[PDB]
Amino acid sequence: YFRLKNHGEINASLDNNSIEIVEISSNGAVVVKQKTDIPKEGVLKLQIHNFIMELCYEVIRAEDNNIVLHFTKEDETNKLFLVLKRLRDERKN
Ligand SMILES: [Cl-]
Repeated sequence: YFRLKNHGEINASLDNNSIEIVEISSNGAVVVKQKTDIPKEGVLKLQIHNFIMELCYEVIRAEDNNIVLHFTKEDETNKLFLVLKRLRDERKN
């Protein structure tokens, strides 16, 4: 697979509260820790250009101020994969 650095095409929120995403793959993401300690398990809302979805996630590693999320549902990671593959091709121009 592959990871993508966020160049601002990617916005995310948890329980309608926005979070900073800095890297993403079909199987997970690296996000920045905020004041509100985010749930160990939950639903992340992802927006990429005109595409919006929700992904079940869990926190699997906390590294300094970054949090590593794992997306737990295969069918949801399959959908995400295709969106990321589109976004990656767009950067290729
Ligand atoms: Cl909801």
